[PDB]
Amino acid sequence: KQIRCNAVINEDPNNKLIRELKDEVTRLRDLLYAQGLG
Amino acid sequence: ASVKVAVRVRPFNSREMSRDSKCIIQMSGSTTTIVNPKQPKETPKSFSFDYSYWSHTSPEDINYASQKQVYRDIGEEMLQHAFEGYNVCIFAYGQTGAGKSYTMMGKQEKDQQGIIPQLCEDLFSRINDTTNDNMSYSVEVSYMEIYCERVRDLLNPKNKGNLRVREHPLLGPYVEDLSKLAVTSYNDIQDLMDSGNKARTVAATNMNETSSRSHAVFNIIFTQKRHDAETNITTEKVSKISLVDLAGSERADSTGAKGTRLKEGANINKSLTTLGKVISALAEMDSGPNKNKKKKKTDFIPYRDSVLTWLLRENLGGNSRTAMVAALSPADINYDETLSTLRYADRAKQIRCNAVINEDPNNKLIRELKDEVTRLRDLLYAQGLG
Amino acid sequence: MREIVHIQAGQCGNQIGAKFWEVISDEHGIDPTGSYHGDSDLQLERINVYYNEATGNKYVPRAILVDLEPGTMDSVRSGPFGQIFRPDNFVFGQSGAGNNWAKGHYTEGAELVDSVLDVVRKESESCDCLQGFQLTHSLGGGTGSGMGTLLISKIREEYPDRIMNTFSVMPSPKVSDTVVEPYNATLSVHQLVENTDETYCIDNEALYDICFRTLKLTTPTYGDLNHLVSATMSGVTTCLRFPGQLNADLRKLAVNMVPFPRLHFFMPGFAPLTSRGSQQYRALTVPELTQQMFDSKNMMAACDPRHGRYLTVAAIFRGRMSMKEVDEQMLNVQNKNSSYFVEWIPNNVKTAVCDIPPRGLKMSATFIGNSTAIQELFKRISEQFTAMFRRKAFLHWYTGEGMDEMEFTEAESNMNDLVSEYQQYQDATADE
Amino acid sequence: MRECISIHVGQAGVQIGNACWELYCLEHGIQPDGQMPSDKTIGGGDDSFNTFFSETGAGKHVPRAVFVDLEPTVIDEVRTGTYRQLFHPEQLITGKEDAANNYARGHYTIGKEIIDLVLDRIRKLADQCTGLQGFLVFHSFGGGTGSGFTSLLMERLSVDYGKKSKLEFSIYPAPQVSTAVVEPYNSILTTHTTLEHSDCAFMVDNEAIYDICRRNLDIERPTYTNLNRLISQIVSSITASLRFDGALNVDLTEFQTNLVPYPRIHFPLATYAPVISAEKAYHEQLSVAEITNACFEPANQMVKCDPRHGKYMACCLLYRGDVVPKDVNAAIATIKTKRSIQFVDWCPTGFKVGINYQPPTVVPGGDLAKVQRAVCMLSNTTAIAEAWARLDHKFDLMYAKRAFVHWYVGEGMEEGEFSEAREDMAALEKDYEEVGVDSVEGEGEEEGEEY
Ligand SMILES: CC(=O)O[C@H]1C(=O)[C@@]2(C)[C@H]([C@H](OC(=O)c3ccccc3)[C@]3(O)C[C@H](OC(=O)[C@H](O)[C@@H](NC(=O)c4ccccc4)c4ccccc4)C(C)=C1C3(C)C)[C@]1(OC(C)=O)CO[C@@H]1C[C@@H]2O
Ligand SMILES: Nc1nc2c(ncn2[C@@H]2O[C@H](COP(=O)(O)OP(=O)(O)OP(=O)(O)O)[C@@H](O)[C@H]2O)c(=O)[nH]1
Ligand SMILES: Nc1ncnc2c1ncn2[C@@H]1O[C@H](COP(=O)(O)OP(=O)(O)NP(=O)(O)O)[C@@H](O)[C@H]1O
Ligand SMILES: Nc1nc2c(ncn2[C@@H]2O[C@H](COP(=O)(O)OP(=O)(O)O)[C@@H](O)[C@H]2O)c(=O)[nH]1
Ligand SMILES: [Mg+2]
Ligand SMILES: [Mg+2]
Repeated sequence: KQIRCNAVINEDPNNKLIRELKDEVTRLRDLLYAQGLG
Repeated sequence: ASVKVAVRVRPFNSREMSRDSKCIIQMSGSTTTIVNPKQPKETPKSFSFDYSYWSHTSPEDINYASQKQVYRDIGEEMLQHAFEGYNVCIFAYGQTGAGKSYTMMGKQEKDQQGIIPQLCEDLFSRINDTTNDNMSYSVEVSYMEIYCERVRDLLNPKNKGNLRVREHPLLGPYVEDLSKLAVTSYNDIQDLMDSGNKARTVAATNMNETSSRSHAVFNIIFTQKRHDAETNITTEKVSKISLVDLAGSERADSTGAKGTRLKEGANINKSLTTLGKVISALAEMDSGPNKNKKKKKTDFIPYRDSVLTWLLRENLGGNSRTAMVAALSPADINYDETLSTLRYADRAKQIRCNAVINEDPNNKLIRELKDEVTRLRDLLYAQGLG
Repeated sequence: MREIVHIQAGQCGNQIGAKFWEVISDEHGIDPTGSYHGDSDLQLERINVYYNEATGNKYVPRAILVDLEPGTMDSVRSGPFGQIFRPDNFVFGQSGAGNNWAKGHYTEGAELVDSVLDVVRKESESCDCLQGFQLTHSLGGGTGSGMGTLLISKIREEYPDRIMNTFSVMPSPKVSDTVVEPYNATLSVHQLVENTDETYCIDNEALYDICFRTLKLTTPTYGDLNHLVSATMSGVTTCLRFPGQLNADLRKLAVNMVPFPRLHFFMPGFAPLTSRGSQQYRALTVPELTQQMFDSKNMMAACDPRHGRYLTVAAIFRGRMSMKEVDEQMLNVQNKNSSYFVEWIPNNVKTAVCDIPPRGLKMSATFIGNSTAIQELFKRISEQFTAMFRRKAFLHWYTGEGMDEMEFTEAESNMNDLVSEYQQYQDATADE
Repeated sequence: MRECISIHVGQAGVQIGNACWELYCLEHGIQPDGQMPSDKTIGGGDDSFNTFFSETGAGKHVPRAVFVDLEPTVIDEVRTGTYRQLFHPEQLITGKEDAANNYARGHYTIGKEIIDLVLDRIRKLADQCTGLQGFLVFHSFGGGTGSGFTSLLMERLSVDYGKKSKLEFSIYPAPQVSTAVVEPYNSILTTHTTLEHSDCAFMVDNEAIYDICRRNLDIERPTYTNLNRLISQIVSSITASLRFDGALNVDLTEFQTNLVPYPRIHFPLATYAPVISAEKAYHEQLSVAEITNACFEPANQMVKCDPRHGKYMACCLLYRGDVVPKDVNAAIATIKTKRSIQFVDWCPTGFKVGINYQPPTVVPGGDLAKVQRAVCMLSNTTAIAEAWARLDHKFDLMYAKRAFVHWYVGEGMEEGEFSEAREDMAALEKDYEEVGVDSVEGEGEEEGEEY
């Protein structure tokens, strides 16, 4: 019963931190702009 | 930032006191006045420089500048900039027998030392007192010469050959297989400096008994390490101190060169002419794009015409904080030469620079994004959203 | 007494050199066996520029033939003038470069360069007063590019005060014969811009255009292209060998053509060229030679001079003629075409006149231009280079021989800086 | 001394070798018994070209060839035929059974005890050589010996010699016609070796050659002799550059330098242009432009694949005969302006050109006309992926049910090996799909700083 394994891709620490910080910056900037504080 | 400019007038030598001994240099504060010995009616043309030093009269207190005064004015500030995380350069200029070698190196067996001795002294001091459990420092030394458009290593004399000059895409020109050595104490760099000075090519001419035959570059790579648990920047600053002693322009009639000496003089004059051309142009272009308006279309600075300007591409412009120390002779007979130096020094005042602190680009982006997150969090919290 | 050492590398260099020695031997009346059978007494007066004397009243050319594939050497020996060369100067190995610049420069040529330099030293130490060297090779190939550059570097290290000439065939836009021409051309130019005093650009496209359009040939082979090139080589150094009303050594051309050290890439040309059937209509004189000299279609580099400006030009005439007519014609060419010459060089045309023409002609002349339009050619190579270096198209062959991406990047940067330096003076204004 | 060592493995290899050595003997004036009367009549010369033949003291010429097989039949046909006195008596034929369309039987079980003799004789031939250039290995996919034993031999040669080039001519299985039920297993098993241990693999397909023979030569009922003669002409065209003089000579290293962008893409197609009958040789000019155009026609390809479905990454044109450079340049310029022929954007140059003076020869009893000009084109392109994909499908259709598998495991293999080979094949196919893609639009995404 050979079943699908799927790859074992995970996060790269530097790229992970960069992506998460960029997303957080975008979210906070959007929140500021929505309320007229940017 | 702009190129710092210092000028320094020296006393008589035997050749000048044997012949006519009338001075033409006068000085006051930060202003230097030349007077034409052939035209006493003409205006005493004057130049303004960031620093001016008068070593003509040893015992007098009328603005006399010893070796220490020059160091505290220029080298201390440049070493402070080095600790701030900036690449810095100090390079000498002028004609033959004016004081380049003395100013940069001086005489070791005296209380009259050059910029390089006192700079390494003060650096070794500052790393010694500021040493801590978490703070640490490392320093490495190298010393090269350009003899006949061929780079030679001074620290290791057994190399006996011309090294190869390469171009890193990001860091610019460099010298391959350059014997950079690690040092830990002032005795070590003293030994390296004495070995290098013994290794340099020096020959005697009529203008100078120990005229230099090759440009020389002394490079100190300095690294500060700040390691702590939280995320403290490890090996944060990496600065390069470049101390450059150039050979001086020569005239065959006064120098009396023949054979190998004349060819060495010809190569030296070629390199200095290329350097002067590069200095003039960095100047005009900057001043323009700076005053003119801001087109920035295209300006070609001929760095590649000589190896000297090629190795010093980042110091004469771009990523470095650079200072130019011009040497001046007082004798009337040398007038047509001295004015030329001053003229180029004036143009060196116009050149600008763009230096920035070094870091890993990934860590740069991470720090910048973290700062942006902190700023946005503070803004949201202040306004009642965060 | 001024004397030249001649070096040949690769197939193209060897074949051009063979044709060149045929032409020169004809000019000096040298039999293929080496004996002299001339008529004029001025043929032997300066024979020692190119030839050494040998015991049986014979003359041996001062030539060095170099390759890594033996076959080309055989094609030289089994030819009309194969026996003229001394066999000790045929330097070759085995396992040719295979169109790989790395093999020619670093791996294979590094072993044979010592032998070639030994023969060069032997030929140069017997010279009374050496003037310079001249090398014929192809930039778009293997052993030619690599070993020519290596020999040039070594010789400039050994003989810095001497002249280094170079006749290079560089890649054309349309006519392509190997897949990796841009890599070899870029690295070769990176070496040449540093280590050479003069470099004459030659393009197969321009030579085919001359053969088709001017000479009206229907089946041009490589022999005719070698013929044109060899005529140019002889025209360059005419003035060392024969008297004239106004001499011009190689150093005079170098001084008057090169304003700054890195701009020494020259566009060559020759006149007259009459197509064997229209010569009965054209009257030969200095104005006709000048008209054909500056014509765009007559240039040998496939770069239109009308797309730039002439930094400098040099014209060397051969034949009995008046200096007044020559000076007036050059002056007229300057003033009428006022927009194709820089304004910060007054009188940027050099003139030389030699008394003795070629054997079959009453008049002749050669042209050495130095213009910014040459930048176009370099730009082309750079474009192709990028198109193959972004994806690393064939890089493993070069990196297996002991190279890295650093060398490719620095060569590309040097070529781009050279292009910018030429482009600095191209546009008008600037002035005074 | 541009010397080459030929290795023929299996029935297809031996028969192609018969054709090749007939052609070589006729080109050089060598008789079937090894003597060359031309030197005796003239008094001496270079006609004993060292590329293929080694000269002894007595004047005999022994070829630099090595035949290998596990059936005595195919080479016993050669030991008693016309050319019995040409080859050295040592022919390396195992007096046992055959691999039986089984990769395992020829690689693991019976390929041993014959491999040592083969490498010993190859060593003896290589020691006689000065400036050896490479090996030319002839074999067949889908056979037992030609796949497994070629795998083992290539592995051992890559271990021993290392730097010498190893070119490979092989018969790929056709899309529709086949001569065995277990072709896909053997082909997929031997791809794993020919990918790593070879330097350049030329593939030919029998359906394509039959179509060419039917359409061009007007042969309604061809046999293997005609296909072998065509392949012999192609190999002679490849190797002519290091046997005769020419305007532009292309050695075996220039081949690999110009036609192989990356190490895993060394599978070019091959075509021969002036394939025409004697009757139709008239009513035709046979100029350079015509043959250069005919090389690019999809109908004339020797592998059943359409170049119009892919992109050309490299081309190498080798001309023979009364040819001059200007016509070659004009033909290349004409081809570059056609829209149906697409080149990858990362290869602006595209073309390698070689010219040789020696015109092609005519074999008595053949079917190709005597011509003054000829060209052989070799094209590294991406259409070849199609020729692999079909085979992959076939393999799957048998491996889902494990048909014919116990024969392979009974001879010293295990099941997982099959899977491994299949995975490798996918990777190779993926690589082609990655190299034919156009560079991303303005490869540095976009740009344009200040001024
Ligand atoms: C009536 C007559 O004499 O005929 C001419 C002739 O018809 C023309 C067309 C000749 C002729 O040249 C060609 O046809 C030709 C073909 C392909 C490539 C180059 C030339 C000529 O072949 C070439 C030959 O030239 C020479 O002999 C020069 O000295 C020349 N030497 C050689 O070509 C040469 C040939 C074989 C062996 C050694 C030398 C030379 C030129 C410059 C510098 C040194 C030497 C000449 C006078 C002619 C012919 C014979 C038809 C021309 O020759 C040159 C380049 O000087 C081509 O245009 C010129 C001008 C002439 O009018
Ligand atoms: N073009 C061509 N193909 C051939 C020839 N002989 C055999 N083949 C092909 O080879 C394939 C079979 O593999 P073989 O070469 O017979 O394998 P083998 O050499 O017999 O090895 P064993 O199977 O162990 O006997 C068939 O599909 C044929 O199409 C030939 O003479 N010319
Ligand atoms: N400010 C100064 N005060 C006292 N002595 C000085 C001063 N400047 C230079 N000298 C001396 O004057 C001479 C000239 O200085 P020196 O450094 O040799 O010039 P130089 O340019 O380095 N020599 P050269 O290599 O030919 O250019 C030396 O003997 C110095 O010691
Ligand atoms: N003018 C001329 N060009 C040639 C000749 N032979 C080859 N070439 C050019 O040289 C290039 C090939 O370079 P090649 O000589 O093979 O380089 P090498 O292998 O290092 O010797 C091609 O682009 C040709 O255009 C010739 O006889 N005359
Ligand atoms: Mg000094
Ligand atoms: Mg069989």
